[PDB]
Amino acid sequence: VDFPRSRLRFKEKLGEGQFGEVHLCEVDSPQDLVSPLNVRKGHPLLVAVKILRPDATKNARNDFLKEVKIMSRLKDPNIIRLLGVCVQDDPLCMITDYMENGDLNQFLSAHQLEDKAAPTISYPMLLHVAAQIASGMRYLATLNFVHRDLATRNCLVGENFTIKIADFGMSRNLYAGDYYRVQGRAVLPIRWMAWECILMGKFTTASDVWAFGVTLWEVLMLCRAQPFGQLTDEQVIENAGEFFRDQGRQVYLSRPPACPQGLYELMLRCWSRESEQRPPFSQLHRFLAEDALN
Ligand SMILES: O=C(c1ccc2[nH]ncc2c1)N1CCC2(CC1)C(=O)N(Cc1nc(C3CC3)no1)CN2c1ccccc1
Repeated sequence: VDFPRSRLRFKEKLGEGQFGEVHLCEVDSPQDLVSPLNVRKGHPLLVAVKILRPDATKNARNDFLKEVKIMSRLKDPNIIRLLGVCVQDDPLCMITDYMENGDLNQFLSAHQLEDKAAPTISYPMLLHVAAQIASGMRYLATLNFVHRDLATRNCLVGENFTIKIADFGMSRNLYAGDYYRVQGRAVLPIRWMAWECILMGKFTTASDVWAFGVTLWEVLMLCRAQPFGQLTDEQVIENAGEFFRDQGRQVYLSRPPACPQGLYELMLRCWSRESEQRPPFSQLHRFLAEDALN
């Protein structure tokens, strides 16, 4: 059942993509449509809508139709959700919740750790942000779904520090420095990648755990610094080789200022050479949710 396209009212542009756009839209007369949405009375219902340009290539339309298939199965509080589609006619549309605070890298960058002595954020809230990401990945693991590009730039933030995992792709200018590009090869977020992904292209739930470790390091750094930021792309790839050789010469991300040694030891577990020794997301969530409880 197509969402009624006529009820979508443009407001502003959230994203310029290569073959489409993401727009912020209001939903005209929202009460008629509620079954999958929830709207407070007398307030504007805002949604994000990904629209395929109606003259986009056949390749682009194919990729869009597959993304609809993938999005359709995602049903978890910490993964973005498909509210509806308009695909029986053109332009093809997907609809999702509006997350008013944008991506998590930009959001956290504007905050400082609160000073007990005295926009800020507390240590327990940082853990709450991290645990929501772990819960989202826990869900994806039960689907045997491998993300392949977990990073704070790919998470969205709503009200009250709620987090949802997304996947923007790798084309945004703002994050060009986070990807390694070689002609004729896949574009690769090497600073977030397990050693076996870099050397063999093997992406698994276990390499998603490695990437979660880096993502947790980002959060505890308040997104103030790039992983391995003082090293070149070449040195990061060479480091992957040192994990393989296993002669004690591989290096790790350092402990953030806001990060206690216990939590750092969890990050190091996420970066275990052997993929089967890395913790499952069910245990990562538990650790982080306990600590954030008090
Ligand atoms: O530009 C934005 C954006 C910016 C600011 C915003 N604030 N509030 C909302 C919002 C949206 N994007 C984020 C959402 C987006 C398009 C890019 C996306 O990363 N998609 C692919 C995807 N795959 C997965 C699976 C791994 C879980 N999750 O997402 C699909 N997806 C999307 C967007 C709109 C409707 C339907 C899908």
